[PDB]
Amino acid sequence: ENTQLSEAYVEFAPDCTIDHAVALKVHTAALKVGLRIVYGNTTAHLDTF
Amino acid sequence: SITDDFTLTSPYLGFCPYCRHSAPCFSPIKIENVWDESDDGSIRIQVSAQFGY
Repeated sequence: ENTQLSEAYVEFAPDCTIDHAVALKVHTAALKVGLRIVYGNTTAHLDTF
Repeated sequence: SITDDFTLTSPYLGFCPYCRHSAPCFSPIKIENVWDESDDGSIRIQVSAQFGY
């Protein structure tokens, strides 16, 4: 008349802070460009969208 | 809070699937887990005994 109760669940493995995957949903992208416009004798570096 | 006081801790006896006589037996060094995620070839082994104390 002896009953044994078996349990089992799932946890995150200890080494998962390094070996893990991230599932992302990525929407429309945006282009941001770096230019080196040179007018006359003056050079400028600018970042524009 | 995680404790490093092993005076509160005791080793136990596990059930090993393969003892020295190729038979299952109760062992004081039963292997519970083995972890191999290192890129240089090292493994982490858990055992029913307590080393360094």
